[PDB]
Amino acid sequence: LSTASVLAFERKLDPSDALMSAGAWAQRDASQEWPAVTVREKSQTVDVANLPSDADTLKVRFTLRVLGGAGTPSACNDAAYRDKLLQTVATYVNEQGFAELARRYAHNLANARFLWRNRVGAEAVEVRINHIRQGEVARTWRFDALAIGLRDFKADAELDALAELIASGLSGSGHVLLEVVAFARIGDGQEVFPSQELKTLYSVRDAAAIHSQKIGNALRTIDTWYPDEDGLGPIAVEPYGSVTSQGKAYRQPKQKLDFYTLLDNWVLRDEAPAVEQQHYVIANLIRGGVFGE
Amino acid sequence: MDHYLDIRLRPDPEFPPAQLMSVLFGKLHQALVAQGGDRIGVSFPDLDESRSRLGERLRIHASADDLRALLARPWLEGLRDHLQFGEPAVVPHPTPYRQVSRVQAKSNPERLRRRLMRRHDLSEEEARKRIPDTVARTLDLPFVTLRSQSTGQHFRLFIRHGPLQATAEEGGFTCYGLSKGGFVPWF
Repeated sequence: LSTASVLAFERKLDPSDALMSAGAWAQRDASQEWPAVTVREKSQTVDVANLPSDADTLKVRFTLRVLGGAGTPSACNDAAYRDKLLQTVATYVNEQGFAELARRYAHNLANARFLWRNRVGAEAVEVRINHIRQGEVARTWRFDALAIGLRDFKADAELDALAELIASGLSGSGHVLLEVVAFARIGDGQEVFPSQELKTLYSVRDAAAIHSQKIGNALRTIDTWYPDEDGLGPIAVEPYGSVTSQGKAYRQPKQKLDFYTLLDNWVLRDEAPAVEQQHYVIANLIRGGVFGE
Repeated sequence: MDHYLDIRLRPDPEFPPAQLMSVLFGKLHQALVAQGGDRIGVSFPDLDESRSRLGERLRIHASADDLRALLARPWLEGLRDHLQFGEPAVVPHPTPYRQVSRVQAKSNPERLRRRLMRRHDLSEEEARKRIPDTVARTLDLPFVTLRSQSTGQHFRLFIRHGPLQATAEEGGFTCYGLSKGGFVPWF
């Protein structure tokens, strides 16, 4: 028994492209006709997006689909390896649920980390999260995203209810669609930070926006078990868990704590790692990607 | 100035430290605009003039009441997850002194063209022959990248630390913290 030559997992937790709009504070519950942030050009010619001079609140909106079935690959050569991996994820699920992982994902949903440079320097940010069962709303969460810190994973009753909903979605016990709206208080005429293309800015049709993979990278920023340090905080879950900014790679394969060696020890040789590393590798299986030769 | 405060940039995966020092210097400029005064200076004790780096430290010099005031203001709201604080204490003895100067250049010829054609009513060619394209000055100084609020423009500001002296003299400071005659203790 060895690993399969092709192996591919579809991503779970599909985010949408986060659209940007602008308005004034305390119109936050009337934020349905708010005009969108228009990208304009100015003098080298650079495209920048600013809030209008009568608006201090940037509203970003996206949707998130929690689907489930995180253990089954989308493509696999070997059948015995596939059955071994499926029963391994089955014993992981029977040991503990998705509760730690959904708790961390609900934390990253709670704080407005998906606002990357639009969160820094904001005086007040607020997150509204609607679980939408039918065509209408079924549950609402309201969070002060400045209260949830970017370093620690706390506990809160509304946050635990949100995490229970996300863990129910990840277990395949129900279909989860969330709508995430976030309000940021920056000021009048200030600039916003949408994603940049290959200087030009990312735009859905006459509206500034963020890439969906950017929101997805922010949402899986849960990895707090890398053996180099922990005082920096969480990072995004990656095989050879690295960051593009620092230019350095944690989970180096010289150390026995990357994703691939952990998966080969757990599935083939039945050397089950520590439970935080089990959380890490299951988070990578939720993240998806191309594994194998 | 008797009292110094060291704020350290927390090492961050989500942004490089140049961007955090950019936004920290910008909110420092906005806070010094909001307080006014000219007896408030800055220094960067993690200098490295070989690779022209600004390091990870920011040392603000003033009195005791100014620093204990600047702790409790909303210029630290929204940033305190991304940086660590120190304690406002006395500068030890003995220390040298040096300056923090803003050193720009006329590295854009086109602004000099606009100046020479707006004051003299020249042509494009007379302005081109008067000042050539070799006027662009190169700099090996560390820089901070800030933007503007009302009429928004993003620019790099070069910081130059002057020569180490043995005594300091009187002098003011701008809203950027830069030296206008007053020197900061280097340690």
